[PDB]
Amino acid sequence: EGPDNDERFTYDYYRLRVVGLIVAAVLCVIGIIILLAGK
Amino acid sequence: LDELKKEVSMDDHKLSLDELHNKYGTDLTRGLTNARAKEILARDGPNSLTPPPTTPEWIKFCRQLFGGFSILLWIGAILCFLAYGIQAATEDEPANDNLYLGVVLSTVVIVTGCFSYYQEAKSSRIMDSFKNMVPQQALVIRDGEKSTINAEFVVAGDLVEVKGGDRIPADLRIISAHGCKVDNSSLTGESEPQTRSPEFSSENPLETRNIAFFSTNCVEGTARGVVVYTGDRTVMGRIATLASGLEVGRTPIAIEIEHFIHIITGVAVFLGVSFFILSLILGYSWLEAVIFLIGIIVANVPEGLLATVTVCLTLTAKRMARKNCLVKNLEAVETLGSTSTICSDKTGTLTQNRMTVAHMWFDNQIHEADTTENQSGAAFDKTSATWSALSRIAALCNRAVFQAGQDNVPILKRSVAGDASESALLKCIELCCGSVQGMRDRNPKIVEIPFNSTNKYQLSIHENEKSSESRYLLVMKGAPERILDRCSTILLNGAEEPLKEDMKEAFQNAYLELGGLGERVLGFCHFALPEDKYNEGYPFDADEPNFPTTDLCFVGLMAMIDPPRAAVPDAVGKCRSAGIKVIMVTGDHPITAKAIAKGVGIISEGNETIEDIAARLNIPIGQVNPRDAKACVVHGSDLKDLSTEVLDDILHYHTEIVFARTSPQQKLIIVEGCQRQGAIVAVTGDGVNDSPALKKADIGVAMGISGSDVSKQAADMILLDDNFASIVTGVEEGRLIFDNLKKSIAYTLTSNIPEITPFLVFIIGNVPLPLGTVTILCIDLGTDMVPAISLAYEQAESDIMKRQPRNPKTDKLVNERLISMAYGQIGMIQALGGFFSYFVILAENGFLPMDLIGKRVRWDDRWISDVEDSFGQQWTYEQRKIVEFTCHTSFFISIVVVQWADLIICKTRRNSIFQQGMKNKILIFGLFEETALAAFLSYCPGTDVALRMYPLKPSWWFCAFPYSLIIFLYDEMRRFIIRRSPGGWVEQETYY
Amino acid sequence: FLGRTGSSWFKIFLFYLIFYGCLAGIFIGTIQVLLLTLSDFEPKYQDRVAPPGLSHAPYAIKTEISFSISNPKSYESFVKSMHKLMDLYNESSQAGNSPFEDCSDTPADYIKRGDLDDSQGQKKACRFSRMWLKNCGYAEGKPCVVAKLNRIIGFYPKPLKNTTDLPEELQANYNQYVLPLRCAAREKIGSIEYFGLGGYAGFPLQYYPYYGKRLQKKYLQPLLAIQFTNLTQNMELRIECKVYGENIDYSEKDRFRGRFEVKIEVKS
Ligand SMILES: *[C@@H]1O[C@H](CO)[C@@H](O[C@@H]2O[C@H](CO)[C@@H](O)[C@H](O)[C@H]2NC(C)=O)[C@H](O)[C@H]1NC(C)=O
Ligand SMILES: CC(C)CCC[C@@H](C)[C@H]1CC[C@H]2[C@@H]3CC=C4C[C@@H](O)CC[C@]4(C)[C@H]3CC[C@]12C
Ligand SMILES: *[C@@H]1O[C@H](CO)[C@@H](O)[C@H](O)[C@H]1NC(C)=O
Ligand SMILES: [K+]
Ligand SMILES: [K+]
Ligand SMILES: [Mg+2]
Ligand SMILES: [Tl+]
Repeated sequence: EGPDNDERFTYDYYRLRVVGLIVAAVLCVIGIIILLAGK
Repeated sequence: LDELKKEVSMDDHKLSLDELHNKYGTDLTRGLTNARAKEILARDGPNSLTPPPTTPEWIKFCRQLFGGFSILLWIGAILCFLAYGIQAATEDEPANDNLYLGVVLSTVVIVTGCFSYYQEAKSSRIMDSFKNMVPQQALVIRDGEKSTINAEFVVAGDLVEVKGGDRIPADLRIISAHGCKVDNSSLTGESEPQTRSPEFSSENPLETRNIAFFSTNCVEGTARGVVVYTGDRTVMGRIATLASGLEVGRTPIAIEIEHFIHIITGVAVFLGVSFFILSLILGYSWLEAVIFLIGIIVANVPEGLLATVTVCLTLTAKRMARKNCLVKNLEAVETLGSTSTICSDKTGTLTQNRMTVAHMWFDNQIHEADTTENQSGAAFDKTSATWSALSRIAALCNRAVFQAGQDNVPILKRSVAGDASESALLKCIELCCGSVQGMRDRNPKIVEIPFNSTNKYQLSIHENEKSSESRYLLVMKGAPERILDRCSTILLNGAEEPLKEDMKEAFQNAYLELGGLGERVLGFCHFALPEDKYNEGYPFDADEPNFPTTDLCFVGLMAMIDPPRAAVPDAVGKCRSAGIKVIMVTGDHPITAKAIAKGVGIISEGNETIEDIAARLNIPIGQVNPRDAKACVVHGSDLKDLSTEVLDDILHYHTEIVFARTSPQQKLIIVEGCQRQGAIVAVTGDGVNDSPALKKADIGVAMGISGSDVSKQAADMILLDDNFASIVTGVEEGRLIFDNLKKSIAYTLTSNIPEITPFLVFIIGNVPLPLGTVTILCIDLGTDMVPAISLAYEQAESDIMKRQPRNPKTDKLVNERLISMAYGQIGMIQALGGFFSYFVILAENGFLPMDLIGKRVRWDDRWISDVEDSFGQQWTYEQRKIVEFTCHTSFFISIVVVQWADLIICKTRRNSIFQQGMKNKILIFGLFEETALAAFLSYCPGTDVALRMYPLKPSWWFCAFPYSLIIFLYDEMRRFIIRRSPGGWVEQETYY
Repeated sequence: FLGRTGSSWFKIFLFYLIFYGCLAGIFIGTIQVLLLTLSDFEPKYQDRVAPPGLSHAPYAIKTEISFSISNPKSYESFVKSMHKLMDLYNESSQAGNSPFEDCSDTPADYIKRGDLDDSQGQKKACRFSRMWLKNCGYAEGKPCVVAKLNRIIGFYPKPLKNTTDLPEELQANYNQYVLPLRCAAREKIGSIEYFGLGGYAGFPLQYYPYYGKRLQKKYLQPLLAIQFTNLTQNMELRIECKVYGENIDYSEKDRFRGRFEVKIEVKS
């Protein structure tokens, strides 16, 4: 917007962290699954 | 020091009984005086063995703390505390950087110390096992009276008494004996009881009957003797010292490790000081000049590599534990793969160590029995009525019996009370005719004449199990020729017939052939006594010939030997196909040694000794060109008068070598001879007479079930099931781990470049620091760990058992070709991918690549809270630093992303991934966990403080992707060239 | 030689020359495409400069400006940087209707010169006289520090509204058009005096938004002179100058995030 362009200097680092941690966890689980296919 | 002990012993068995007493101030009848014995005790010292001085574990741990990488990491750790000290004095720095990094680095050294300490293990209790062979007490005659004393109180000169069941307390001169037999397997590896008597019977004291040795035991009878040697001075006490004293030495794998440590340490100190001066010239304060150096150290040293090696070794040892192959020393996991020569004991190693029936001669025909443990062969005969007649004599004319409670274990494995030949016959009949006890119940023995030294035969009279007869049957066995002189008829295919010169000659032929096979041959015959001349109550006199022992019916011959283990012939061939030379080294007699050599394939068909040529051509042995003989059989008595140079010529000039009737020191000498030629040597054995050789071997392998305690103490590896096929597996595993270590090392080293280059450009370019010191440790200690380990699970790319053993002088674990690829090619591509992401982060935040050159001065200036970017904006100190640390984080993640491809390319040295596939589940696990770790380290809240890791935007992850792919393609194209032309260019330049 | 023969030494050179040549050419290619995705007038991200920093002229050794009044070369270090900044706000530097403009001598509202486009020439910036900075060689005794708000493209600094309570409660509250700056230390052993545009202790909103170096060269940002004529002497005084606004925030880590950290000591 014009004088109300506050969103330009903002970033949702909170969501990014939530998503990043979700991904890291799921990649960790997936890895266990493939490894445990025989121990 | 031990050169004296490598020599054959000198003795006094040639002296008379009386003469021997003068030498030791002793009485043949009364024995020593209580006072004289105590005097000699203080004089000579105790009848005991002293363990050699060991190196304490303290010094062993700390010796690892100073080996190249640890030295550089120490210099880094201290240089951290240096810069910290210089700070705490000058400008009060409330930070924790240099202090904590110095603590972290010192911990890395200590923990890495534990890994190398675990790898360099030496579990040796040789002298302890020998000490277990000296009895607690001995029986001596002192002041004309026999008393039990502490065996350590035994001295040279006293009168000792032994009987069946006790250990020889010391080396004795036999002066009196009654039916005494002894087990000399300690000195020979052969357990057949040897008679002991006062009479001298051989110039060689190790063969004479009037000497009994410490480390052996009396098996039966009784004997008295004069002690000639005590403690360390006994024949086997010296073997003990020799074995326990032998310098261990460095393994092939250990030598390889130190070698690449020098290389990497070299480049480290090179670039280290090369850029330390390069910085001072650029006008960098010593305050900074050291900080850069610390970074250089951390970049160059692969912090997690030595521990990787250890884990890869451990994991390989775990797989072998699962095939009944115990590894006592982690490094011995690889030595077997580098082995070019095997020196093998025969008895209990190549052989089962059990007299077993091998052949039978009946119906004018040679039949072969199955000698294998698990009976993997086939039948020979069952139909012939002759067989049942021979079978009956083998069962009936036999005094051997199975021990109680064996019905659970297989026939051939069960313990038997009796001599070896009777046990063999027992197990033979029990196997192919069912319960022998049944045959001995159906035919009650009424009278017998046990085998006599003079008679040279054993006879028995039984009540024929037949109801229509129920009469008296006579059976006998003995020396083949003696049995022949007592026969008139031969049971041919059922019916008897006169013994014509024809069949008599066929007997001699059969007899000579079986004997030529190194087999012990016995004759078997029977005689159905006439009914009218022998009533159902007729008494037979065993003392005086009350019955005919002539004109009997010859039934057949039986031959026997201590046979090879089932898997041995095939394992020997497999070793030989892998280009490993196999030598036999045995305490056994030459005829037996040679016969098993041919049986297992040590001596291949057609190959001759000089003696064979001479007999065939009917010419003198001196007339034979010795170069025409590729095979040789050396008796220990001849070995004794040969110099090592002459032993070296024997080793060089023959492909098929048999060393027979060797002493324990002689086995050591042969091993050393092989090593002297530059060969990596394995020893396989099971007896205490293998202990020195096992110790000196680059790798000693002991048998687990049949092995003596001493042998297993002297070994690096134990075959827990006595499965000789495990040697073949071991060499295969050894070769595979050697290749996989290269892959894992290249992989680990490759990521050094993207950690070095940022520090260099930081100096030469004056840009903001692309990657931090902490960030490097997150790679080498964190992300790269599981992937690097996973390479240990790689399958072979080709048939490794088809290639020759590596040349330890030329074929190195880390060579110039590895460095060229890891440092010069792949690592260089990784460095760029790192920098790219760095420029991406900065440029997208407003600092375009052009304006970055020569800005570090203002960038690092803590007091400039207004640096201008390319777009004209102003940044505080902490703001721009957050972007900088975000650059460290994405550079870090870029390494991980480019290591994805590197992990896949390091999978194979030659083959394509499209050929080898992706069947390594540990490797795939590594990829997932590596990426999980990196993501966690970036996105987990609080990690921005502890590790300076900042959250990355999704687009950031993909910066290095095009570089990751170029790596995959590049290496795939390169290896395509290797395969397409075995010529050499790409091969001799980059083929690891 | 060391490794190989001459023929081999050559081939290994011909390779790495072509190899590294290609790699350099590829690296440059990826830099090209990166630049191609970026604007010339505005950076892709601005969340890392977001809350504006407040920086001053006196180059602090360590957020500190200690000196002796009874000594000449004791403050000549701080006068060097003080001069460096003010030397830019010269009248001879601001000449003609291009590219400067005379703007309200009293704090006014924002000025939009269109978009971040080159569809116009150099966007005309408001003039600023260093003569608006009353009282301030500089203050040889009791320094005359000069404040500054960090430039951010398209940033509209918004003052706080007088809805509730305020630190400098309602005094000279030019609510609509002034971004205030109140310095503080309890510990009240000083004498705060502020100088600026229109005589206000703030930044005139008529200098915003900044259009960037590419679209606005020679642009001048508003200054706020602060004088501490404290009646005290020979002691470290921790003085913090704070700016207030809707778009202004602070951090415990970044001690320059919309605020000062000055340790004055007139040890004379
Ligand atoms: C900006 O203004 C300052 C004001 O002090 C100028 O400093 C002048 O320097 C000259 C020569 O050194 C002196 O004779 C004067 O006394 C100073 N003041 C004035 C008001 O003229 C400085 O030269 C100016 N800088 C530029 C680039 O124009
Ligand atoms: C950051 C940049 C400027 C550094 C570049 C370093 C280059 C020149 C280095 C890195 C790895 C190096 C190579 C590594 C391996 C070998 C194989 C060896 O048998 C001869 C030297 C040779 C061929 C080296 C020559 C120089 C080399 C290519
Ligand atoms: C600032 O200077 C003016 C003259 O320009 C003078 O009248 C005044 O006293 C000075 N102010 C202070 C607080 O010293
Ligand atoms: K050994
Ligand atoms: K590394
Ligand atoms: Mg043996
Ligand atoms: Tl490293």
